[PDB]
Amino acid sequence: DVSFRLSGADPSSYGMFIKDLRNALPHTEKVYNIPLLLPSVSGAGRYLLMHLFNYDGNTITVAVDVTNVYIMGYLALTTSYFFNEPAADLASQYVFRSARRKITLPYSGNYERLQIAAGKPREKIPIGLPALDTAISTLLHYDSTAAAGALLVLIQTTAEAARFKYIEQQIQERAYRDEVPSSATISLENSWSGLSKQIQLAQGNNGVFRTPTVLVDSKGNRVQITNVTSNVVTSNIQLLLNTKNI
Ligand SMILES: O=c1ccn([C@@H]2O[C@H](CO)[C@@H](O)[C@H]2O)c(=O)[nH]1
Ligand SMILES: *[C@@H]1O[C@H](CO)[C@@H](O)[C@H](O)[C@H]1NC(C)=O
Repeated sequence: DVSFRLSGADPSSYGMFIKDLRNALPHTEKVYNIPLLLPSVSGAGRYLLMHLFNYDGNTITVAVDVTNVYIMGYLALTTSYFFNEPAADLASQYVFRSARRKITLPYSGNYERLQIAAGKPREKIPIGLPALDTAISTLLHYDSTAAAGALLVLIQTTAEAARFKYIEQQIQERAYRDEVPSSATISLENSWSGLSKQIQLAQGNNGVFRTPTVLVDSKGNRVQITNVTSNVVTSNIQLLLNTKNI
């Protein structure tokens, strides 16, 4: 398992949690020195538990699929909550079975569906450590509309930060003050799958992507990533989704 406490949290302790989260995801190889997530894992070993504690020390446990860093559901108090989708239903056979009741959330876990449920795009939702503390608190008591917004914060502050060092740094910059994500952040989130794929197709193609990936950079400009020498590849991305899942 991995753990993070908001009480006394700072950029360093958050860094340590995102490092622990990355190190808990298994891989048998690296592609251009980046961990390649596994094609598949069966049984309960598919799911990592993240224990998150709000500032008052209340806790939820979040279940993460180690092959794609997808949040499947979470346990709050004695009740479990799972996204409305077959992968989460499968997760519910393995994790949080000791819960006294199981609620299926009235949406699947992907950004588009969560934004609909929440009534707003994530361009308009501040993120940071304070927002993460709020999110954890929200998820302690069922409210599906509020939970959708909280899950957008949770996904971005945990999974997406694990995937990209840039997003980890963004959250670190938002340790004591929330701010809406940069367009670069949004872009990286939306391109993880594409980048993961192109980095893998690059091996066998002399480090050149078969199809370029269009990103927004720190300054707000659209740039085209064409090969593995780009900083997105050499410094930023920390985990690759296996092309077997693309
Ligand atoms: O059950 C799900 C489905 C999607 N996602 C997130 O939403 C993104 C797709 O919109 C994925 O990359 C992942 O970060 C989850 O966390 N859980
Ligand atoms: C590869 O990417 C670099 C760095 O972004 C770029 O300047 C260069 O022209 C690209 N080369 C090829 C062969 O795609």
